[PDB]
Amino acid sequence: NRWVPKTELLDKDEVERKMKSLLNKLTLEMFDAISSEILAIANISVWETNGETLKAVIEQIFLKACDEPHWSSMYAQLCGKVVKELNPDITDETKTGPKLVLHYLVARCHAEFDKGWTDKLPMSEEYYAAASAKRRGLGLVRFIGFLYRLNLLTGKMMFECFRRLMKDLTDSPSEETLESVVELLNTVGEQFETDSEGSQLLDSLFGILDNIIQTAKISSRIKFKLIDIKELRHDKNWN
Amino acid sequence: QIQTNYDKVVYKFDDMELDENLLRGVFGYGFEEPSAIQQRAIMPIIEGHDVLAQAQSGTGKTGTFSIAALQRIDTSVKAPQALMLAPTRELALQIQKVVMALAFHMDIKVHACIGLRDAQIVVGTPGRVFDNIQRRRFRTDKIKMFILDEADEMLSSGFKEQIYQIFTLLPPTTQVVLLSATMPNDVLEVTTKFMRNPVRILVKKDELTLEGIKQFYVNVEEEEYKYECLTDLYDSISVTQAVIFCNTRRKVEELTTKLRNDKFTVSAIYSDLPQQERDTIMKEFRSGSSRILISTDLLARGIDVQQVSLVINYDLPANKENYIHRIGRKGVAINFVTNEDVGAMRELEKFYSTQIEELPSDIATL
Ligand SMILES: Nc1ncnc2c1ncn2[C@@H]1O[C@H](COP(=O)(O)O)[C@@H](O)[C@H]1O
Repeated sequence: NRWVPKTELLDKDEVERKMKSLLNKLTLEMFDAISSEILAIANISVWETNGETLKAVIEQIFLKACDEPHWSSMYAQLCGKVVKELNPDITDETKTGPKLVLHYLVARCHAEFDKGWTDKLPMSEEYYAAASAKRRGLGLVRFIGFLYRLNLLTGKMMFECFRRLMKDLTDSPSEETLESVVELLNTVGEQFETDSEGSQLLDSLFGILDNIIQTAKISSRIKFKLIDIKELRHDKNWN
Repeated sequence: QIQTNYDKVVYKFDDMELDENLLRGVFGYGFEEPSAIQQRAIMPIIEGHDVLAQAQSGTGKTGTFSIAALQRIDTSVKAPQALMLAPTRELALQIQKVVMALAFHMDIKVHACIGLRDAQIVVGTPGRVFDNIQRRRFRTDKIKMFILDEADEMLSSGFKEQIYQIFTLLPPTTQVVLLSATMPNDVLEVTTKFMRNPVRILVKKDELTLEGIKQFYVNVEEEEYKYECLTDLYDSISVTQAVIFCNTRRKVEELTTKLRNDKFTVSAIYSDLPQQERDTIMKEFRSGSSRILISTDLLARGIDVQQVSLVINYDLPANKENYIHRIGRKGVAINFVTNEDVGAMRELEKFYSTQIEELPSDIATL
């Protein structure tokens, strides 16, 4: 078993390969060129009935975004490009143009979200698979935060997100999770303030964090991060 | 080569009784956990001891003495309380950038010497700093700490007398910290004469291993086929960033522009570049601007194998010795071998007594 080298339609494989190649090449410099090519692959769906190739492209952007958090926001832009510039003639038997892709984004966070993950972790056997489970889950919450910020997602998915994080925040939170919450609140906290409910959810959340600061035993570094969003939201008012 | 005589390691910055304003500085700069030297030498310096550190560059030297010094500063006293010395203005400008960055949340002025009677930390080169003391341009009576970075380079750039002078112009109880990659007779002379019972710390660079990384090969058979295999590699597996090594500068550059035509974002380094130019290329790549770095071998030595998952030996190392320097520590090494490269790849096979299985169709997973 050895790896072997070597008006248009593409089978699953041909669409996963071109997409790997296009997602690996995505940089700030080469963005317009490469988000244009990823959109021609998405656009193939004019010649389809159930939007299968475009569903497939969204799903791959999420898989990429979730494993390459450092670029979550650039991938989040790629999506905004697909929503904005998708061919409107496109139809899916199961909403067209932008409103179609928008619904695709949501449906795919729900899918990836529902899989779930655990905060507390046990180099070991299935232990690698579960560090990647958390890493990828947290990479997703992060990616949600960048989609929400471009208004490519509604608050309902941001509630479900904070809802999940708050759950782990009350059961002895790991430092990666706390890291995740801060970064999310820094990205999306102001905007979320007003969304239906939403200021009231932050109220609960910041009360869990005040507790964590005033009781839990955490690195100074993280304790400094928590004290800083707390002052940013409460005293400085995000300004 | 000097021997250690201090047995106290502190692993976390939290355990170093630093001032909050300074702790915020260190974290908000990128440091999270102290490197080797920093674990061992921050605390002795803070506690008042003369510290003699033999450490290579890129070990966290500047951060060791910058943190110790800030902690020791008295914000009440608005005068030079520490002097940092370096061989070059480039190097003293670096040290200043760092000292300032760690100091963001404290009220401490840092002046560079290449309006300094009110700086609390002073940084410069030995000549300019001598001239300025002599011209009574900066108050030295509050100086409590004298840090000589890269003492070997300072002595080897004709700074012996300036330094000897400086030693004698500072308060006779000034604490001395001397850092040097090498400890030749000349530098030990400064040590025996100007230091008192120093804490001696030796940090030896960690030996590279192959155990960490999984290595593979791809028989491209012929040279004309190498490129086509690289592009298909990028259809097959998911990459964050990669390093690619070629033997010559010519191929580095030819490969670089071939990849840009295929819309890759790539960085190239080779020997003839200014050390400053390479430094920028590497820094900008390690920060995510480009996603591929192509490099020759002559500088597989100064290179920093960060969390880069994937390393591709597009050319096979003409010198057996540099295969460790290209792919040494977890990650992945993939070598391109042609028909003539096979006997060469048997050399590597047995030189490291290492195993390099052929690239499996199942990798997108691994
Ligand atoms: N505690 C630390 N954590 C991570 N990186 C560090 C730390 N201290 C120093 N460095 C890095 O080490 C490099 C060279 O350090 P130096 O040995 O001070 O010249 C710099 O690029 C720093 O970013």
